[PDB]
Amino acid sequence: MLSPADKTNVKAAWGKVGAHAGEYGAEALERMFLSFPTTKTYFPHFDLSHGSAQVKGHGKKLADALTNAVAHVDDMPNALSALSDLHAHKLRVDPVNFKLLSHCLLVTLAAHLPAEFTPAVHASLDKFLASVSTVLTSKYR
Amino acid sequence: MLSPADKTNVKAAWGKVGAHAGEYGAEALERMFLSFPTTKTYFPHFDLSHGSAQVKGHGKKLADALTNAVAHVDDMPNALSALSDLHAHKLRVDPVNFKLLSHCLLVTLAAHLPAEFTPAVHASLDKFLASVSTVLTSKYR
Amino acid sequence: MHLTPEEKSAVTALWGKVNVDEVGGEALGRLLVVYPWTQRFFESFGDLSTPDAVMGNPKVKAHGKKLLGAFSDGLAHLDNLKGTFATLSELHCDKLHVDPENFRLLGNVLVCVLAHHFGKEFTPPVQAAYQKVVAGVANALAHKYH
Amino acid sequence: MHLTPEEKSAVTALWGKVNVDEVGGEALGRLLVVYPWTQRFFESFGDLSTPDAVMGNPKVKAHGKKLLGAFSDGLAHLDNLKGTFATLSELHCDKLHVDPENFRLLGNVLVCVLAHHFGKEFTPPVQAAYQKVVAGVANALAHKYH
Ligand code: HEM
Ligand code: HEM
Ligand code: HEM
Ligand code: HEM
Repeated sequence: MLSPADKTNVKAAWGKVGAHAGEYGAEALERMFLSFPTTKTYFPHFDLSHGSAQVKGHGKKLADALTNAVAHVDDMPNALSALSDLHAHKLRVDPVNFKLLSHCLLVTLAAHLPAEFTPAVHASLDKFLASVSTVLTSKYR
Repeated sequence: MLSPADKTNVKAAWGKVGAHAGEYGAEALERMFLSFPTTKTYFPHFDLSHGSAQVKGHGKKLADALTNAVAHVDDMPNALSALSDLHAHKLRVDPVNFKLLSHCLLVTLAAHLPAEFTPAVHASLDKFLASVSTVLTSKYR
Repeated sequence: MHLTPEEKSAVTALWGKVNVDEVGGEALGRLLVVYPWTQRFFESFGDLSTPDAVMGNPKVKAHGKKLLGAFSDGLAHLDNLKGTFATLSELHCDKLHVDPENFRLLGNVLVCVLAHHFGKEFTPPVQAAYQKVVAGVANALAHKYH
Repeated sequence: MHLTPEEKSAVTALWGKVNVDEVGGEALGRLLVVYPWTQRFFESFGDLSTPDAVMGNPKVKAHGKKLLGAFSDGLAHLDNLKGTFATLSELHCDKLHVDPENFRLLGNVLVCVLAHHFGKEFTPPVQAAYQKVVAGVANALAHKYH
């Protein structure tokens, strides 16, 4: 599904994110909690207030996983295998929520990547996140 | 994603369907049009009255494709290559509608397969229909 | 909820033939089998290792009877689902932490169970009426999330 | 449609700075690029083969401005979106045959475009207010479907 141009686009955009990846991961989660309050049902043990270190901490792990996914775009099932297991068998997040976080990550990148977020890059990133989401829910049943 | 036992369940249940597949396909469409009226936006060129030859005709083609998928369950992407092309390039049905048709085909099967529609076979059939739907939308972008 | 006189009579007539305990146990069981991530709230129920274990789990049957009983009571108030389920909505959000997507999943499994149970009597128009009702109930249970 | 005073003030302030012409063109074009099956309703628009073709296409720009203009006026009637869009709803159903899922997709692309255009000023709470609005407008447009 990811064409050579999509792959190039994602590496370029994510390259631009660079050291900010963790910051942007936290912002994406916060956007998701505010915009789509039902997703908060999965984090009852967190302080979700603005600036929460728990949210910042989780945002970094999220971003790190995405970084690993980009670096292994051609072998994503293996690189995220343990994360696929974790979501399927322990966290058990309903798959509908992955589309909500993906949208919120897109909005975050848009707000921080003025030059880089072109229509072509937008489309490639959306395809990339759907692919990641698919991998993460692949073992649910 | 489809385990070997899923494949066995689907083959046994579709076997039961047998020559009724066309009838059942037409009924599942009728159920969809009635339960999910937005799906009618894709058929403004059809007579959607009950028992309509166009609906019965489309039901048979629907059933034929699923029979093909069940017969080539281990090679569905290649088996449904043409149909994947046609939905991506011409019909361009929004992916959300595939879940709605899948639900109505399950209801149709349940209503006709009392003995065979056990919890395990239900689960295998739901997985199968999602797989078929994934294949049919895999070339959309 | 807004249904026509025809739709409402069709719902009520079918429901009179339903064994709420049996159907509720079946619908919850199939939910946990068909969409196993929904098992996340029920670890305290014990053995959910296989379909037969789920379907024969007495705590599954007990919970299934309890939620379908509340559903059943809902059918008597089709004109005020929102108000009827307001406090249950709060409870599922604030204390139980149940993603409302689960209510939609249960709704669709319930429709399949009714079709299995009633066969040809579960006609397309009767299905259409129940589809409105289970979407109505899921919407009302989701109404107080924040 | 009901918002908090904070949500409504967030929506109207940012919207005062939006050039409906420019934004409407970008939103429709990105919809056609990112979700190319939506191109099924614009066969007569000509060249949509590449992003750059889509984005420079004058009929896309023109149609963009037209629908965001109608969107814009709806922002002046947030308390009654259903009443505001009833006529356009029937049109989209009975004459245009547009699957209402398309309204939600456009909603989300529009949010991406505002974020792209306004950068850090499009804060998480402002996004949250707009998400409510685009969902309300989408539901208003789907209301007279049958
Ligand atoms: C792009 C999709 C996603 C990625 C890359 C991702 C990745 C991760 C990672 C890296 C962890 C931490 C694992 C560890 O602690 O070692 C995690 C945990 C978690 N994820 Fe996911 N996630 C995704 C989507 C979601 C969604 C959509 C939700 C819920 C709305 C979610 C809910 C959770 C929860 C509840 C935790 C545990 C937090 C804690 O208590 O530490 N995830 N995820
Ligand atoms: C399990 C999913 C599906 C399968 C197996 C399937 C298969 C088919 C087949 C076999 C054809 C005819 C191909 C030909 O003869 O050229 C067809 C046509 C069509 N399909 Fe799909 N379909 C599926 C889902 C859907 C959905 C969800 C919709 C719409 C809600 C849809 C809309 C259409 C339309 C509009 C046509 C053309 C009918 C005509 O004018 O003859 N399909 N489909
Ligand atoms: C139409 C469907 C539903 C209705 C009407 C319903 C109703 C109820 C009722 C009556 C209670 C008891 C509240 C009390 O003790 O005051 C309850 C508890 C609960 N429900 Fe829901 N429910 C529904 C759907 C669901 C679904 C699909 C899930 C999750 C998969 C769920 C999970 C729970 C949990 C975890 C409890 C608490 C169990 C306990 O403490 O024993 N509910 N529900
Ligand atoms: C915020 C959502 C939307 C609003 C307010 C809106 C509004 C409008 C309006 C006012 C017109 C012009 C009618 C006329 O001048 O006679 C129109 C027509 C149309 N709209 Fe919508 N629209 C929306 C979303 C969409 C979307 C997402 C699609 C499909 C992807 C769509 C497809 C069309 C089509 C096909 C036409 C007719 C174009 C032509 O005349 O060639 N609309 N829309």
